[PDB]
Amino acid sequence: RKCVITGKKTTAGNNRSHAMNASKRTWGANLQKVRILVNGKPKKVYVSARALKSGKVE
Amino acid sequence: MKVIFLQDVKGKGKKGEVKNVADGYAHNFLIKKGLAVEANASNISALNGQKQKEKKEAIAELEQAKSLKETLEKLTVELSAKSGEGGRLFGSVTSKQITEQLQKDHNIKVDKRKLELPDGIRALGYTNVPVKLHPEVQAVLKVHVKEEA
RNA sequence: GCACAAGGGAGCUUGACUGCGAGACCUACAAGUCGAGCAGGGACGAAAGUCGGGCUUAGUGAUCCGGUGGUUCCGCAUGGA
RNA sequence: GAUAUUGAAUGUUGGUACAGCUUGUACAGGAUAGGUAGGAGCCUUGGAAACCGGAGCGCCAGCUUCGGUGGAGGCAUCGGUGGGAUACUACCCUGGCUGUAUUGACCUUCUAACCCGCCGCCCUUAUCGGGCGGGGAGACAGUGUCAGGUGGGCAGUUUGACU
RNA sequence: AGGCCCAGGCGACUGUUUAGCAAAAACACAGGUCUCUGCGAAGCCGUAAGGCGAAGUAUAGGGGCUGACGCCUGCCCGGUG
RNA sequence: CGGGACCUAAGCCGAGGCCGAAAGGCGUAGGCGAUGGACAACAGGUUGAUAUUCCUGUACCACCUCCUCACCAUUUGAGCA
RNA sequence: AAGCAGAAGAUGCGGAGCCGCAGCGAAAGCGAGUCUGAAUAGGGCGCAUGAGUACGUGGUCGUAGACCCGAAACCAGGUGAUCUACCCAUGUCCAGGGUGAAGUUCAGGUAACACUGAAUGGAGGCCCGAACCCACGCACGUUGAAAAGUGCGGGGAUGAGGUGUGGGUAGGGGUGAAAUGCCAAUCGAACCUGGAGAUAGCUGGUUCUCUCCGAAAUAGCUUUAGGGCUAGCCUCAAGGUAAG
RNA sequence: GUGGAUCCUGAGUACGGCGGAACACGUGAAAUUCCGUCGGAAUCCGGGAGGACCAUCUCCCAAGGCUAAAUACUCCCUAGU
RNA sequence: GAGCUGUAAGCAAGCUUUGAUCCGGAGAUUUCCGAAUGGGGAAACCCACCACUCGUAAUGGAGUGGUAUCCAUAUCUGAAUUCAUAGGAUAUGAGAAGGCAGACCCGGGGAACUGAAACAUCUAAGUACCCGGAGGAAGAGAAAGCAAAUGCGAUUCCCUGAGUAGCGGCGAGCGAAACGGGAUCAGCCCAAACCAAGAGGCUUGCCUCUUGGGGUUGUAGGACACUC
Repeated sequence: RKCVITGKKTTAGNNRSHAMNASKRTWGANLQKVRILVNGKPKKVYVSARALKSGKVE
Repeated sequence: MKVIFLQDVKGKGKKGEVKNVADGYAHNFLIKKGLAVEANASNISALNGQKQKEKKEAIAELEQAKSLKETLEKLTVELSAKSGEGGRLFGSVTSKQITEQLQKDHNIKVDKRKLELPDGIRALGYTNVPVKLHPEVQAVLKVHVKEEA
């Protein structure tokens, strides 16, 4: 699960409950499968909401 | 989100009303296929350009229209006798085409569709007034000279 | 242990005080206990002089953290916080 | 659940200023006594009650703002009415609504996202996926972040001493 | 190359299990019952792609309980689910 | 004769691809994979060790043509598949 | 000191830095005084009763595996389904003898149908019993022929059957007609390497000699009772010196 | 090197909310850096830091890159201790 | 420059002053597996296609060289729908892969035992271990800094600061930095402004893209007018 415009991907962090008990978890970026250009060729590929926010081509 | 309207789309607006509309309604609707362009985009400049161009053009055109409303004014007396007979009676038929004919008497031509006279003109010979009505934006000052045959 | 009141009654009063404290008891440590005497202001009584809570021994707990009041303390370049 | 992907539209709906609100009801009682910055104050033909009545305001008093038989009609504490009877700044609405930009839910739509372990063609001697077209759903779901509930399915631990 | 007979518990029966102490009254069983699931069924493995379920479709699959057959399976929904 | 240059089952691998922190998991085309399918030699002799393999007589299978004869037409095309 | 020269040396340079010569207070701050406090009162703290520093040996402590041997067990990464459990694909085995189902033909029977009797028929997780498989009883064996057998009897033996070959399921798992069964003679959580010299308030052991002195098994507190800290008791040294 | 009308000096970036991680620093007064989601600036009269935070002052110009020596380590080779 | 065909002791034998054996530098051969790469596979094997040679009357057989995938460039083609793109075809590439030194450096992922005399915050420890990536060293780097003074001027490493300031069920424990003294010493290049052109869409510069001038700066600098 990558983003083809930026290096966004899953990263690991620790879930901490009350009493601060530590449990390992994961953090996923907000990817979306969407139909866009990569070269002049169009394509369907992953992209993040943040990346889409900066007005990219569909 | 702001985008050039491009065309007229109901509430959307009319060509030229580039506005900041919500995404999707734009990128995923209006922009795709439909009229659109995003005012925020550099195209905004192209827009301004073409728009100003056309506007200035047309305005100056109407201005020169009032200009020739004056142009044809100093005109030499229109000497198109309308077959004046039995005094005021005029065998000749006076109407707007009649006026424009009295007109092309040296060369210049006009369009009979510009006359301004509600009532038909009484078939007289007097100072037949002819308020040239080329366009709403500019009428004109004139009074052709009917004559006797 | 107390009828020379420490038991009972009346009037006044808030020492059921602040700063302390020579010495001593008890003690592994932590703590616990008594303490004359000094100063500031009192209460009682004319005065002497007594009063630093119950007639003596139980009625009560560490540190950390947090709350509240006073602070002539510190407060990260300086003034504030 | 909130938010991003994620919106169009009508109707039901919080605001911001535009037109303004009236007797602005103490047992009593001329009408229904909230701002006495002139309380001793004018108006300038132009029609009054008006078969009967007002969008409106009282456990049916009427009011002033006007309506299908209305051309001069008139309170101010003082004939039988008291505290400041508030009668020609422009009051805060006594809190009322209309036409105007914004917010939530129910509605239906579609392109238009997103989805399709539905169909036709091609990539292609391919039941993978992917390009088009059609069709069905549909701003939902799925997925990302956060939040609450449930949760021996799973994990780390505790469960005292004398005797 | 069968000892047999009479009775009684338990289990209907053939079968299966603690290799290497225990072969049974334990497990299974066909039968019965309750409950879930309208099909990208539910349930399950996996993170997810993928699958099994099933190239199956409530006369089918999953789960709980009881266990041929015969007669039956009463009352209580206060509590927990 | 058994197995190869013949075939495929389960399963495995797997170009593109789908998914996944990375390694990798999955899987289409396609390939691998006998324990199966198809497939022409057998009965006597022989030494110390081998024998349907070596020798003896008879066979059969696939393919090839320096060659031989019988036939068809060398585009109203014979033959091949 | 680092560092620079210097036979991996000594020595030279290197004054950054560190400990004392002043302490009191939380601190501002003051200073042989200072803190408390209204106090020039009292009391606490080193006053006044001035040696520390650098290095070496030795005792002991602290962090390091710390004195040496020993756990059951935990976690990370891999290797195993040639045994065994289950499953998939494809082959193969089961001497012999009994019982006699369902249907079907004939005859009778009936209006027709039911039905009745023969003949045929050949079904069964059917019966008896070899191969094969299982392991119920007894004996022997028990430093055995054998790390689970042998001898004589037993049970199934056409089925939910036995069995060959090729494959799949891998341990915070897999399989399980369900015993905590099996997963390479190991299973209430396999095996191999690493963290790892895990930790062990527990058990064992700890090596040459002589001399001086020489205990305790008690109090208090302790998730404390066979452990530990302080006190008592022992020893060595420097002082007070005559307290005992 | 003088002048300083006008222009440029790194945007979904800094920074903030939410939940995490690294800073010796465990959410604490918590500065500073980075990650995932969402929100989201200014352009020299401008911006960031000086351990919350504000003001004055001091220092500095992020959101673009390259940059040797001092430093770390021996499967090796050569000569030695 | 004189014994030598090793280990090893053989005579059946032969080479050596026409310079051996031996030692060093550079070359050639280097079977078959192995990233293994023509295809397959159970390592050390089996069967191919194409080009050219050996060989047969031909079939059979042999020798040499190519034939994996992905990525880059170029060319041809460019379905559906034949604008056009995937897709397909050909050619050119000392291109990648895989190994390694059980070391070192970056990162991505990330334990428990144990200490706390139990135990969950914490510790062990961002250690062990797994994964990716290059280097001979790597990371770091020329200030949106350190610091508060008649101030210093890239990073890195050594002593010192200091077991201090701090953090911490304020427990167990963890724990710096700057000033100072040393080794070493390198500072540079861009984007932006504007100029030039060529870049066409025109909606006459709003964007091209390649160069150069234009430039790398904080008591501001550069574009822009005045200087080699």
